[PDB]
Amino acid sequence: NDVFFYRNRLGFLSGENVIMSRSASYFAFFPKSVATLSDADPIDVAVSHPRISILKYAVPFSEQLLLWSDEVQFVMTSSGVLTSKSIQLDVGSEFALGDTARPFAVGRSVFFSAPRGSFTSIKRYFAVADVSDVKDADDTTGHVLSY
Amino acid sequence: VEYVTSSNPRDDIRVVTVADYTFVVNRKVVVKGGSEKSHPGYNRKARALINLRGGQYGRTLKVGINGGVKVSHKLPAGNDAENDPPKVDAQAIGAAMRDLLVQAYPDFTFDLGSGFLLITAPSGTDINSVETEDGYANQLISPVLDTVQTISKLPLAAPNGYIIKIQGETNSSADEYYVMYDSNTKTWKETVEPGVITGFDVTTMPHALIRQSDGSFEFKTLDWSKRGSGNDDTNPMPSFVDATINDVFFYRNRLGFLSGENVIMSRSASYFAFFPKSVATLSDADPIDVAVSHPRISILKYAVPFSEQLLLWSDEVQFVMTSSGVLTSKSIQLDVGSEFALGDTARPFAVGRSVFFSAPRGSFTSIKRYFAVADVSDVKDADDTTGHVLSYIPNGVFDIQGTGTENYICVNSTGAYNRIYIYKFLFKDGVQLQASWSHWEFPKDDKILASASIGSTMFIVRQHQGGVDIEHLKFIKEATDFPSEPYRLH
Amino acid sequence: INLRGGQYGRTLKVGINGGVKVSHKLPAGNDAENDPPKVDAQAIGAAMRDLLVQAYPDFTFDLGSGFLLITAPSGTDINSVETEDGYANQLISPVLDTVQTISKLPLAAPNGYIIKIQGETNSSADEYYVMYDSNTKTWKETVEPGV
Repeated sequence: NDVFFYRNRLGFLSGENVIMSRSASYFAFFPKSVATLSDADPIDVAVSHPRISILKYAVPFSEQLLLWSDEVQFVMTSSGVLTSKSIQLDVGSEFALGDTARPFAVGRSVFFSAPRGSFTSIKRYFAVADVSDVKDADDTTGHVLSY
Repeated sequence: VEYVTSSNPRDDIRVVTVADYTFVVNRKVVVKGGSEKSHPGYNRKARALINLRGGQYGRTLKVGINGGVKVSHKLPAGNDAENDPPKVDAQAIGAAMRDLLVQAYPDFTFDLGSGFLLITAPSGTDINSVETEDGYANQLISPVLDTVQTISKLPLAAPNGYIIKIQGETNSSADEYYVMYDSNTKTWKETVEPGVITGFDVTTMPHALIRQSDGSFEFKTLDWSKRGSGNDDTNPMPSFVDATINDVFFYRNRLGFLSGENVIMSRSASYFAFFPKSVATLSDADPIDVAVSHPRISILKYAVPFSEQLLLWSDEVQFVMTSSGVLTSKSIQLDVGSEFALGDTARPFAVGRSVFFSAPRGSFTSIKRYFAVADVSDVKDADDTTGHVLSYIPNGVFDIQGTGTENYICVNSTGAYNRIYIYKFLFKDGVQLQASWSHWEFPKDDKILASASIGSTMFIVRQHQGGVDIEHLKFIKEATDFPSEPYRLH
Repeated sequence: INLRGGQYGRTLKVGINGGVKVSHKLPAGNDAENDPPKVDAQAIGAAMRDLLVQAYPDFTFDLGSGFLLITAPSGTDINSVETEDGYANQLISPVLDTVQTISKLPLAAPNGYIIKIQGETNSSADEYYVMYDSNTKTWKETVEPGV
């Protein structure tokens, strides 16, 4: 579904799995040897939620990486050096969106669409100031609800 | 269909869809163990082995069984030059010992192998001890029955299918494991102690529902793993053996179950294995099992992910789960977060950054909202939404639905089967701007069985006197349902 | 079949697939002009080849520099080889496709031979495959055939 770049590693998206290649080298998805385990090996994990989701877009924002689905939004992080044993994915928000237009980024905000009954709405994705690690969404077409 | 037979299908059956399966759980059946054993027909007190390794000159050897009489055999000197060297070979020594031992004990059975001598016990008799004598420091003839101290003491060869136990060094800290021998490749491999139960009773464990290509459905069971390790005390059975399961969740690439006051997770990257690979060496991909208790007494019932955390809820206490580094079986922590009370008849619903749950009272129910305070770090509060209206919703709530594009919540109940209560809200910059309570109404003698929403549509199932009907309800604007209408008829 | 060393007053026996077993007896040390030349490994290998030729007329035998090679005819699979020696398996030892540890590797082999190393029981490791080079007399990791 998509291609992205992160931590000097190429990656793909498919189903509910995140796949990353080896370090430095970009066109290799197989470990060098089985006898000895190294710290530069391909990574493969899985994520699932009861609402059922399929990953469709990858967006970098605010010194982090975000993976978006049609009902849930995930956050990727790690504890120390990023290896196959220390990668974490978790849930951050539960908004709704559509899958026909790529999100656009300007300044410190992200704009995305959200279809409705017979019209469309445009929302803005920002970060609350006083508080840390709190993402919020706001609606810009509040007054003009049928345009 | 026998796993799904009950009397109250509303508080017994649960449905969860994780991975690529649809799980069905009936929280009334009690799990039971299997009825299959380990290696069939392998007596541990019937055979013995004596190693053969080299020889010397002018030595004497003696062998005794069960503290009985001892035979004797003397090696020659080196005075001769053409007969002494051939007599020191191990095979000749073994043959001579067999010939001597045959007469002494006329009840056993002796056989010669490729560097070993085999002794067979007759019928109902158990070999308990063997004593041997040699001139050197036990480096010519040494007996072994079922146990060795280290790996280096293993015999050179043995008949196929032999089993030996390794105790290990005294100073070091380790475990006990069992090893079997192969004849074709002449190697050793880890196995399981004989006389141990391995498996679960499949027909008392969560089933699954799958869809084929033609559109039909099927109901089947699941294939769990089996034991591949030592004995009971080293590798005990999991906790959920004589209890009931309540919920199924997913976290950190590991499947999880809930039962009693215990949390159980499987191995990494494997969703159907609850047993470690080996006892000889530890690893960081082994199943986890812990326990939690509070003086107020509680039973875990629901698991809810929220705000990059996982929360476990009971009827009086709420817990928070975290870890210090890489999540292992020795680095998991559980703590106490809140003290609010709640009921156990409707699953909590999550919209935006809030969670809605019910809480019964004297004669009427109440609805609360679970959010997070902004300025403060990691504090959770609960606010009551039905504050001004306190005598509105009757008792018997059994469903909570909603939608995140129209900002409303639907609540059913058992007091009235022809009403739907609706709550409307709107948030902006962290301050609420609207809160209204009202309800709809249908004809008198009717029952509303279900009402769920997908997008901007509501599906309704109604049971009137004639039968059962299914209907739609849209939210269009400047439009008509059918093409040829003057306007939207109500 | 490995060839290494020799002694006095020892007997050797070899069998294939649980068939008949040949025998050969080493001389004693009473003489002092013919005994030493009859303990060399190469002479033992030649004698064993000569004895084995008559026993099994279908198989093919060849003598190498420190090893003896057995070739199966057409559609026949070698499944077991048994040997006998006076000492603790330090004169003649058979190997087919598997060795417990690295130190059990044969001294030499024909070019292109592949051997599988299982590993120690107590240790935690993985299974890998190794190949042999005649020109440099070394060993290198490779890939299992038929994949």
